[PDB]
Amino acid sequence: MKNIIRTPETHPLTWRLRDDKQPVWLDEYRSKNGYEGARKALTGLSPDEIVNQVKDAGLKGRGGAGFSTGLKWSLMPKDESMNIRYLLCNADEMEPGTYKDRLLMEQLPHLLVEGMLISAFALKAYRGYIFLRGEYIEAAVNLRRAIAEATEAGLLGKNIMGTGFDFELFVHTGAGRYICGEETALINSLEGRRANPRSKPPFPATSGAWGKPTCVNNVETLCNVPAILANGVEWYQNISKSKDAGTKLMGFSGRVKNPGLWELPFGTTAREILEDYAGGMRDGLKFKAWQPGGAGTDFLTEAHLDLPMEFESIGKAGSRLGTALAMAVDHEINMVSLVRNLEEFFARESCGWCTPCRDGLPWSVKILRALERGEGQPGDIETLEQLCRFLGPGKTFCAHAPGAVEPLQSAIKYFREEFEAGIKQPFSNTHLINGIQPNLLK
Amino acid sequence: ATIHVDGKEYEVNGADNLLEACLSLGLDIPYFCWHPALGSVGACRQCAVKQYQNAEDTRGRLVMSCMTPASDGTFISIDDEEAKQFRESVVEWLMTNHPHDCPVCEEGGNCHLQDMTVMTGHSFRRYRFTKRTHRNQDLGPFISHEMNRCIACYRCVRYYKDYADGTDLGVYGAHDNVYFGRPEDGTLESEFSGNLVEICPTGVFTDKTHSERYNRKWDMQFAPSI
Amino acid sequence: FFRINFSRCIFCGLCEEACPTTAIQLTPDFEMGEYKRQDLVYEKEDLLISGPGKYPEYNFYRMAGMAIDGKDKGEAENEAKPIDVKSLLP
Amino acid sequence: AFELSAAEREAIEHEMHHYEDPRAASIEALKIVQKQRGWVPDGAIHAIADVLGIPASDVEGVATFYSQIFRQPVGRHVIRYCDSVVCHINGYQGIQAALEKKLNIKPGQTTFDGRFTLLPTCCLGNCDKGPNMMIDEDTHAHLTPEAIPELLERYK
Ligand SMILES: NC(=O)C1=CN([C@@H]2O[C@H](COP(=O)(O)OP(=O)(O)OC[C@H]3O[C@@H](n4cnc5c(N)ncnc54)[C@H](O)[C@@H]3O)[C@@H](O)[C@H]2O)C=CC1
Ligand SMILES: Cc1cc2nc3c(=O)[nH]c(=O)nc-3n(C[C@H](O)[C@H](O)[C@H](O)COP(=O)(O)O)c2cc1C
Ligand code: SF4
Ligand code: SF4
Ligand code: SF4
Ligand code: SF4
Ligand code: FES
Ligand code: FES
Repeated sequence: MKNIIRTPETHPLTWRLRDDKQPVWLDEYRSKNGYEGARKALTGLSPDEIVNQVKDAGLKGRGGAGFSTGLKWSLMPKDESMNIRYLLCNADEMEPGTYKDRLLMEQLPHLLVEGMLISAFALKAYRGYIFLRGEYIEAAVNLRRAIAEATEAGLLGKNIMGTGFDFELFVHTGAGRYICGEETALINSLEGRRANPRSKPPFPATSGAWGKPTCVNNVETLCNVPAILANGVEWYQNISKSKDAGTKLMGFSGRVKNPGLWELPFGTTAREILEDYAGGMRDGLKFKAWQPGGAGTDFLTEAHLDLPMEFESIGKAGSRLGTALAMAVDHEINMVSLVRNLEEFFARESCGWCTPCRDGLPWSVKILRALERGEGQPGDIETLEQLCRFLGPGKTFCAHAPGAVEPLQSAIKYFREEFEAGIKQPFSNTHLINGIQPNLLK
Repeated sequence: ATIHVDGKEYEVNGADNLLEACLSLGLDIPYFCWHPALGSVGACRQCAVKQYQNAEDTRGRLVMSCMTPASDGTFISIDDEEAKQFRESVVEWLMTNHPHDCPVCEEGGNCHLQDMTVMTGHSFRRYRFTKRTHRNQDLGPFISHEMNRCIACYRCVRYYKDYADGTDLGVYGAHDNVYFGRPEDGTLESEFSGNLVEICPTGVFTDKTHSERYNRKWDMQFAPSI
Repeated sequence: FFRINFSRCIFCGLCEEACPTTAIQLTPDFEMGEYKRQDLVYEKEDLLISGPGKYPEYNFYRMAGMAIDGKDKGEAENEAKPIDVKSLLP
Repeated sequence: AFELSAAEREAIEHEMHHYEDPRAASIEALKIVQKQRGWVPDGAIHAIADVLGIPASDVEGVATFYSQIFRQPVGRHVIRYCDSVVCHINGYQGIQAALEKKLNIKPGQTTFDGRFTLLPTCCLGNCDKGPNMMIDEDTHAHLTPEAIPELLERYK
């Protein structure tokens, strides 16, 4: 649909985007009601009032899990002797199928800077880091320029707007691992270590970066913050009649007519996104599957296309909303090859810490390669199902491996015939030894 | 604290984890990454038990006993079928890449990986693909290095670095090519590097001085000495 | 060295069953009578024959990951080549 | 054999000012050395360790953990084609075949003249414009196998 009207009331995140796809700098941002929410926060609201305001707005985590942001902010310690607090922006965004944070940071960097300013004032966080992936070169340039402009305009640094609040914002560019987006592994990479995740509890709100209170939030959550504090809680609760408040960047990608990204309210069905916004599938292509929220979510069928894009509805269907950036799979795509590609990514992006991911994802990769070459053997599908069961939530140290086995689960559940078509050889892992008669098991 | 393991009531220390509490009670739970002196990290995922919410709970949930406090009124099962299957699966995943080395390995008959392989009851290989391999380093006159036999339990680095404060041993690489050794060949500089040969549950780090005149642990005549 | 006290051995075959390389083998020969019992202690020069015996093709070192002459790392059966930790590939 | 240049040392120390602990500048120190010299050689591990005050084992562990810190010599330009699932649907395999047939190298290899090294990367966060490539700092989207022999000849 070309006729998209981006009013500031209905499109808080994208109404000040430019038609020539150019970044909005400080003069244009402040012309379009920029840093008004930051001014209201810093000059007329206590940090606890801002935390409760975000909690009452119902801002959920836009990184994929949907944890409540006000609840995460309220879990910082009430001890006044801890004042070395850190606010981290997870600008990693390494999930295959996810490109929303790239748009947000490339074209609206001051929105992210303002959201970090408001959130850092609410959390009493003296320092802030944007943990940005190393491949977003233009995002790094735009974010550093926006931080320099906000520093020269007095919006960052010492004594911001005369309030006495000190906030320093850094941009830390990454060195390319998918596990660096997991928040405790993000904290470990921020400290110059290998990016292994950490066991929770303790959560980073009490013991995070360098043992201090730390809050890790996605780019899009912090970008939702300034509109909440500039327009109010009631406005944020009165733009969607769904249990997930506010707007979300959703989009369809992969062999559709118009792959892209649009800001939509929660409860928008996947079918209307795919048809009205993405334009439907391309010419001579038949829709066969879709992933709702990136490479770590379960595949869904055509019958699930009428589901509203919410956490509860997609969760009730045997998947999860994720990043809400769906990927469409046409009939010309073989599911065994697609899942082999997915598991190859997931197995080589293991951090190596815990046994089931590190040593059973490569086993799934090798089974899928055998099925893709037609050299599958009996027991391979059962081994894949056992791998799916035993890499679920709680069995592995972090959540990388359950997300890895979600597409394998759903592809075996729905498109099992391709997987059974992979099996063509009799089972064997023993060669014959000459003087020894084998134990012929039944 | 009061715990219930397989319906049997035990009195434990509530400040302990379930793995050390259950090993102190004489129960057997397989484990690799945990050590009594190094603490619990939850790496190897071997020590899984099934925790129930109360006595009138039947579903339960697989938890790591080394990362779970043995708090009052705990209900766990070691002999649960799903827990036993998971522990056998963890041994199987470690066995997929493990070299066919037991006869020519100085750890044989004295190897914790052998013991936990047998204890889970895993004796059938259904993995048919290739094993990853590794080059070995020269670690000096005392310690022999065989990185093929590693199970990435992280005991060596946690001991040598977080306990003994040695600087020249670490973990390198990534996903399933994780390497445990020095950054280059040379003598291990810690005065307490020799404890690796007992800290390492496999035959990666072995006593080179013993390896010169090797014999198995059953062939040894021991005495308590100072 | 490798010695066997044949004055003690009961020819039960438990060693050959226990051998993981098929090195030790009980063979169809029974004429082992001796004049002195000390001559029933057979050293390695009395046991090591010049062929494979009853198992003609098994080579344990083709299976072992431990490297010897003629077989470096990655050349055993079902073994991938050693990927160096400094490799450019992810 | 290896000695850190003056500008590298000032950049590393300026990065060390940004953090509570100097260990947190290890990734950026490795990236600074890599930007100056194409890759991180063997002596740079010990040099960065001496500057930062952390063991060389920690520096080597960090350098070998991260995929974009190169511990082997690369070419003058690093081609990084996307390997992930949306570019798989959009046909990255044709792009990889075109790159292989032009450069006569496998992925992970460097051409004999040291001009290009070919690498599969993970998802470049550009999935709606796939398939995607990254030559040294430039992201090229909407790739076709016929546009490779023109894209590669503007990187001398
Ligand atoms: N590129 C991306 O955006 C990617 C996103 N993901 C998302 O990651 C999600 C799973 O990640 P997790 O970190 O395991 O999420 P989670 O559900 O464990 O928690 C998410 C957030 O809530 C906090 N939290 C959760 N329970 C808490 C509690 N009881 N007390 C205090 N804080 C608590 C965590 O600290 C974290 O900040 C998936 O839903 C997936 O969509 C996964 C891969 C890549
Ligand atoms: C393996 C893994 C990778 C993740 N990668 C990212 C990421 O790249 N960006 C992100 O915002 N969250 C990522 N997450 C989710 C974070 O753990 C965390 O939930 C989020 O970054 C911050 O929470 P929020 O949604 O409230 O902002 C990842 C989680 C896992 C398990
Ligand atoms: S599941 Fe385990 S090995 Fe895999 S990325 Fe998480 S902690 Fe690392
Ligand atoms: S480390 Fe243990 S299991 Fe591995 S070869 Fe040696 S004795 Fe066998
Ligand atoms: S070398 Fe030994 S102690 Fe270290 S991770 Fe491997 S098995 Fe564990
Ligand atoms: S085990 Fe071998 S050497 Fe010992 S009594 Fe039996 S056959 Fe003789
Ligand atoms: S002993 Fe508990 S996970 Fe390793
Ligand atoms: S899948 Fe290639 S850019 Fe995301």
